[PDB]
Amino acid sequence: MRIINAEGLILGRLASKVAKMLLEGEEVVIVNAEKAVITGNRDVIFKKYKQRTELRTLTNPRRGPFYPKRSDEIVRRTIRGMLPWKTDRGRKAFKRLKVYVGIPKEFQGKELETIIEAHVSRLSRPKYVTVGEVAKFLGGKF
Amino acid sequence: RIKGVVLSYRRSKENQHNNVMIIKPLDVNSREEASKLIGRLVLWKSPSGKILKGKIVRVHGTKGAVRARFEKGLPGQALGDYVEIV
Amino acid sequence: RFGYSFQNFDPKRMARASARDLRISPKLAVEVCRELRGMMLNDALRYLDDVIALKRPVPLKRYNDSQGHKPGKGFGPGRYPVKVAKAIKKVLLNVKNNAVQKGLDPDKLKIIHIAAHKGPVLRGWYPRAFGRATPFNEQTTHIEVVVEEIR
Amino acid sequence: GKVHRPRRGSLGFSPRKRAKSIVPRIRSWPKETEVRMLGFAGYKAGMTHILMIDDEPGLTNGKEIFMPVTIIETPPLRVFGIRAYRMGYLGLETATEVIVPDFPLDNYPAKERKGKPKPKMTFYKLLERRIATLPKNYTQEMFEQKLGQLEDMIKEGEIVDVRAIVATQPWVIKLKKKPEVMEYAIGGTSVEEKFNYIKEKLGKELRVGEVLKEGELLDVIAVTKGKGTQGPVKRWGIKLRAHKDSKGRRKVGSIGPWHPARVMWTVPMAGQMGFHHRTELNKRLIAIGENGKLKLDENTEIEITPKGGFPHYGIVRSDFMMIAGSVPGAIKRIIRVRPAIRPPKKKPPVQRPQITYVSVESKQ
RNA sequence: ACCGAUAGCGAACUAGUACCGUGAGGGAAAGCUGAAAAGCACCCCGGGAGGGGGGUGAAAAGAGCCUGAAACCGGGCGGCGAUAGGAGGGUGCGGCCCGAAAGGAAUGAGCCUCCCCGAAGGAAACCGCGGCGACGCGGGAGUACGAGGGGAGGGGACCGG
RNA sequence: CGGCCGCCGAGACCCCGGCGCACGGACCGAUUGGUCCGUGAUCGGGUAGGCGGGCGUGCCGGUGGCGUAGAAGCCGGGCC
RNA sequence: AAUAGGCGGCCGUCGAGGGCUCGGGUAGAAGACCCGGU
Repeated sequence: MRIINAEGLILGRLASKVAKMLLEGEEVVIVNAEKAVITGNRDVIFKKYKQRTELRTLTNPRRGPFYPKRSDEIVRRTIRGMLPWKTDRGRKAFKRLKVYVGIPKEFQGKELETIIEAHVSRLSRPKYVTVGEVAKFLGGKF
Repeated sequence: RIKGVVLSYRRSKENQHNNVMIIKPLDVNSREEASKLIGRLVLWKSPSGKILKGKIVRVHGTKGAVRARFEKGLPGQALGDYVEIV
Repeated sequence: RFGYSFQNFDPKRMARASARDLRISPKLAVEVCRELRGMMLNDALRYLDDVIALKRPVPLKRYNDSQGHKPGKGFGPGRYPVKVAKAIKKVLLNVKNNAVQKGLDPDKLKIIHIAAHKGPVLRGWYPRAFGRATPFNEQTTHIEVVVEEIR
Repeated sequence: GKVHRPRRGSLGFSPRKRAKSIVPRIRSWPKETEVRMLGFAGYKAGMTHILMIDDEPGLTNGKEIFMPVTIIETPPLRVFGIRAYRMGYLGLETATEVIVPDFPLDNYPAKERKGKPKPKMTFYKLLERRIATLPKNYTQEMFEQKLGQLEDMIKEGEIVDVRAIVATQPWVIKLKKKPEVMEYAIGGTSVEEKFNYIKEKLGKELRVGEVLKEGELLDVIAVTKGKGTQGPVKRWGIKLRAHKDSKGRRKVGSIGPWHPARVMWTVPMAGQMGFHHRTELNKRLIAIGENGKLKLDENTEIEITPKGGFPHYGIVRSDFMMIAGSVPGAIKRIIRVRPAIRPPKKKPPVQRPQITYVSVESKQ
């Protein structure tokens, strides 16, 4: 298995590579989901995520899009968006993913990898908002 | 004897060729290193133990992938499975 | 109907019986046979007695439309086909006699094969509104059974 | 919009399904500093009325007013377990729990039926009617060793909360024999003090007088009375159709428009009515009795049970509470009470008011 | 050189019959045991209808009778089977199962090893040089490889379907 | 936005083997037929429609046969 | 709740724990649910 520290990584650029790995057949664990960043404007990012949360089926709430509001679930769904979710291969690939916030007691003392292609040093300016802040705005637990 | 992973078939966006597979050898990450494997055999072991045999004929892309031609095409459950070169 | 659907019948170890043109429900006959299959002869006879006395529901797995459930586990639709139980009980007594005559211990007889089929239909009509005559038919049932002395 | 009216019924109580368990659950607890058990349980006895001098703010302050009351009988609870909670990834998790070993029962109302002596009940015999699988060969030494381990974990600091597991005693009031098991939170800000409180009360009896304060507000939790399947007119209060309607009158007119091409979940429909889990807030505690009697002026005490007994209920024999108003549930229903989780800014003083009359006339 | 029981006259037969309409008038369906009834004696069970033994017959062809298809229904067997989406199929292969005959095959199958030629096409290591760079140019070299076409050895039962 | 460098991608284009068609040629079979050779980058989708060959069914005149050592018919399977 | 959860107890590698049957409703269209059963 491979463990990735999502501290200071671009959400989309981390998710793309993680999904490619899941398809290739590696076990992946993202350990610091809340610390990932999203570039852009705070107000527009919050509005987009609030609208996503508000999406629902009028006829029955038990079937509408259950878009996430936690940091780990946000990362999980972002990765799921880049997989053939409607195919058995894609489902099996997505089943090989675990996302946690903070370093759980079972992962201390291990080698935490990093994605060079998705580090925040690439950005010209640090105009980004963290997934933790997005979750706090949405009203998630953490 | 080298180790590899099956990536996919040789395909367009909506067209698939069932006799050619894309293989990623373990520690080959360039055309220069992948070109040394042309002509070698690729073996895929079925769950029941049957062996399917192909040959490397060309390099694919520039990241070290290769093309393998199989007389009997792989079943598609080999996608993401692990094959053995020679 | 005379022939049986059993392949390897052995006259030395097995006995058989049947009933033809029974005027009962083929659907309920099939349902009861499904439950009787694989049981010992005495157990099957007691099963039929309980069904006739209404002490034990028969579950329905194929023909169970608009059928209420019953108390206990496994229910689920169930009912009490008294007429089917009576006819099948008579057939089971007949096969028991056949085995006894052949000289097989009645306490070791296991129902190895039991089946029900739809036989000839007796046609009838009933009057309805607007000067229309409509089918009103009886569906008959064939029953076949062969038991084996287990060891 | 042409004519507008508020929707029929509330969507905040859906699904309107049968309650999961007949024993009510409590999802939230009041935040308090006093180290005491937060709530109590009892059995519904009945309703009466009293006349008292009002004390809460309003126009009718200091005046004699009529107030209905619900009497609920509250035999003492047996504190027999302690449970510890740690913090998990997604929420609280049960670290461990420990219960006292079997002991003789000294409040079972045994009667010397001819033949054989008194039965000589003991605990773990009334409890097996609910648990059905209790510890075997359980002794005080191992019980104390388990309690010590729990205390050691508390000291280490992995225990974030502690709760007390209690059981009712219906056999005392001769209502039934099967007990009911619940767990209650404790007030305070120190887990060690809460644990010490529970430990001191382990295996003992606890009474309403030792936990609840007369004159304070409470929240009542119970399962309402069952009504079975009911039509939309009674379930959601829809309007009856016109009297010329030849396809019925107690049904909804249209169950939706052409688009969306589906029946919405918000359209009133028939279904289960009653036997729902409900909570009512801000019920005042008027008085707490003892042994079926109420002391009014320290010179005259009256028996709360009306003449002829409560309808569909026996005679109150143990401690009881007099709650102001109505409570959900049927007669003999198990009802739980907790200190008010949402009291108003201005509330009545915490003390028994001045009662001038208590209705003990026949209620049947 | 007509049809062969939904055909041929409406009628191969108790057919202009049964039956429909007050009437004028309208008008069907329905052939076949066996060479010979030799058409099942006797026994057990069942209220009976029938069932099981045992007989007859070249063959039950058993009167519900020549042959006995399809649709439908019951059982047995092989495969799938309660987290999965497309008109129920197409291309490729992998599980599990059947494989006596008519297909190949002990005059040798799947399979393993070795040698030769080879169309269109076609690398890389290594070395020299050009470009800010992705990279490219010359030698390696039209080499390795390449559809397919041939030869030799090993093993001994599967390949096709 | 102005340019550049690699790679991937069709039944298109190139090569190998095979089929048919169009045209011309040489042979044999006693009626419309058969074999082979040569050319095709300048032949190979197809609705209405036109033309050629072939498969299958009942009966008749001939010819050669099969069948109670098992015809027609019917269920499953092998080969062309 | 497909990451398809935590905890104490009881049993298995004869057997805990149940269902039907019995007397009644804090329940009820069938099911289900609750109290009692020497």
